[PDB]
Amino acid sequence: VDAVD
Amino acid sequence: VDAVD
Amino acid sequence: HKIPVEADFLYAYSTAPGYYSWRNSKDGSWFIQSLCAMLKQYADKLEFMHILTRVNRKVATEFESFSFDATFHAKKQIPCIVSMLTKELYFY
Amino acid sequence: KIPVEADFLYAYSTAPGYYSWRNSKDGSWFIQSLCAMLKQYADKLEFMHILTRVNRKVATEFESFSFDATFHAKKQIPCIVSMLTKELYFYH
Amino acid sequence: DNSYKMDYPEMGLCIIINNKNFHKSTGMTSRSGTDVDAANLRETFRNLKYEVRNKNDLTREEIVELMRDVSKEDHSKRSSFVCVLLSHGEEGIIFGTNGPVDLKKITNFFRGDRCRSLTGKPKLFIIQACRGTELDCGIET
Amino acid sequence: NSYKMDYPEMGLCIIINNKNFHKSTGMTSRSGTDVDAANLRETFRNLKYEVRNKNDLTREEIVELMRDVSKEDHSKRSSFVCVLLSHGEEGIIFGTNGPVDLKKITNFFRGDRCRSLTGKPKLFIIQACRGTELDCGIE
Repeated sequence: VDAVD
Repeated sequence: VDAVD
Repeated sequence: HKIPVEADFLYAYSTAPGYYSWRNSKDGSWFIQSLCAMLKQYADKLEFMHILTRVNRKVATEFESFSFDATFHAKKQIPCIVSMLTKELYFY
Repeated sequence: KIPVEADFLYAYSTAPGYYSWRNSKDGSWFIQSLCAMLKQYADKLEFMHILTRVNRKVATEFESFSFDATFHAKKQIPCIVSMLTKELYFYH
Repeated sequence: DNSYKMDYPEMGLCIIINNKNFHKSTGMTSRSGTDVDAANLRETFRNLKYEVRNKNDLTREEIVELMRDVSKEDHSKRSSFVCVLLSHGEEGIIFGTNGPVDLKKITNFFRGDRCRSLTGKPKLFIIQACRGTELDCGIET
Repeated sequence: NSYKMDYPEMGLCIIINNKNFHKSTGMTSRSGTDVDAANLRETFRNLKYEVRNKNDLTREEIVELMRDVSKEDHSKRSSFVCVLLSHGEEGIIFGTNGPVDLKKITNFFRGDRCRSLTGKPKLFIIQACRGTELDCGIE
């Protein structure tokens, strides 16, 4: 659900 | 007198 | 009567220097979610730097990463306001 | 939890990559301006707005004077970097 | 003068660069959620009376050419300029779909001496991108 | 919403004033900086900070000082201020005898490493170059 950029 | 740091 | 060529820029970074920035696959990035919310609520009333400070507080306090990978779980984020502005900015 | 990088503010005298200027008699442009704006506005303005006045004062009231043409007539803009989460007032 | 003049005929442009899908040769993941951001930004700046332009999946070349072109427009009747970058990144760097580009190369087009119709006007860059690979573990308080 | 600044003390204001550099540095004396430090001392005194001026510190003495300050009890202080006056490069301040990463200084005060300043404003004021570019300005 949460991802890094 | 103006000088850089 | 000159001004610096670098004056009157503002860089609203989603995260501190050196760090990852976080994005939710359904709701979007924490930073943009928060920025749009605070502009919607406050652009008729607050100066832009104070709006961005409210964005900082919202991102810092209302978001925490959820990840199946323990390495990426329970992480936090602070945005980073970089102002070379020379005046206050009101959107009205 | 809050981010461990939250609630910092870095008031840099100059933009990333640039020289910062100092007068041998009056002190650095940035500190002169910072102390003058704090004296004038600490009982009146939020800290980020004080620093915005510092930006304008450095940007508009200073220009280098040098016998070396390479360093003559140069300008400076300070760089406010805020990871603060709240407004900062030096008054009650 | 303590506040920027915001009563020009137009508030200005709001350029939104939304990079979601990256060339597999870069190794970069698809940025699920960014379309939601891009639409949120369009609506937000629309209600602020900005002329919004959304561009999607631009190469590093197309980013530089867009920025160059926009900086050479006549902004005389505009109060300000906004650019939003949604992509992967590193410190100092934003990614086009096919590789990196220095942020300073983008912002340099709008320098006070290089975009005269924006001299003295606020130039706002909003950057949703990583700046490295550090993680903030937070502190309980 | 605004920071709580009615703790019993406004807090410390550390002023590191580096004027004279070891010849190994090849770095000139910073004339005018004594005027800066005296101006800052008076300014923050009027804001009710406890000011501590230190002069001509090596990179080791800066790190030491910051470490010691960071381990003090800031429970009754509203904020922390550190002013650095020296030569610099991007990300770097110079002690008298060589450079120091600014991140190494500020890390002592991270919210997890200085618990009595968690949630309180930590202000770093930096008068130092950040590179060697010059801004020629625009009319």
